[PDB]
Amino acid sequence: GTVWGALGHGINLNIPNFQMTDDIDEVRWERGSTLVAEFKRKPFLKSGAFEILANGDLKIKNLTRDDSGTYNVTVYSTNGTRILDKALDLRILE
Amino acid sequence: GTVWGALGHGINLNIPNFQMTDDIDEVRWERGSTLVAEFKRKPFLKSGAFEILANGDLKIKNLTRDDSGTYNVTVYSTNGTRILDKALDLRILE
Repeated sequence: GTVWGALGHGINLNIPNFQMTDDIDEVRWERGSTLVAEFKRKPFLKSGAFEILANGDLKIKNLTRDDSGTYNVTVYSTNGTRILDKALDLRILE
Repeated sequence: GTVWGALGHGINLNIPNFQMTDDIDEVRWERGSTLVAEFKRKPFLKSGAFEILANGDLKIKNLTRDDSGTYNVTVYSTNGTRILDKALDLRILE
């Protein structure tokens, strides 16, 4: 579809034939290679072997030798400021 | 510094000296170049000239010539299933 805007004015690009519900995890808007806006309710998780807790802690379900190594955590405040950055060396008893 | 895990057991990597408050936008866990987990409350927005509405529509606040072109929208359901993928051709009258 084609949408018309005009200089100096604002505009809302409406998602064609769609209704927002709770069964929606993400809405992504891109313009070519540019990511313009993105909404994502559930956290990103590499796999089910992991889960991020309420407090922000990382839970690893079943440890294997592959899980050892250095993990980096970064925390950003509501305004985007990087308030924390720590490296956590996870070693595994075998 | 280092946390110890045991083969076959699970573990919570605790963020060093930190308590979760409402002033936290993002918590990111990485392992090398791998993104392990990520939580982000606020949407991603290229700039203040944009905002994503509740329904998922894209609001471009002030239209300029450089805002015209094709915008691709992609919506995913809760289980990551791509439920929609449209493209709007935004043309701007000068």
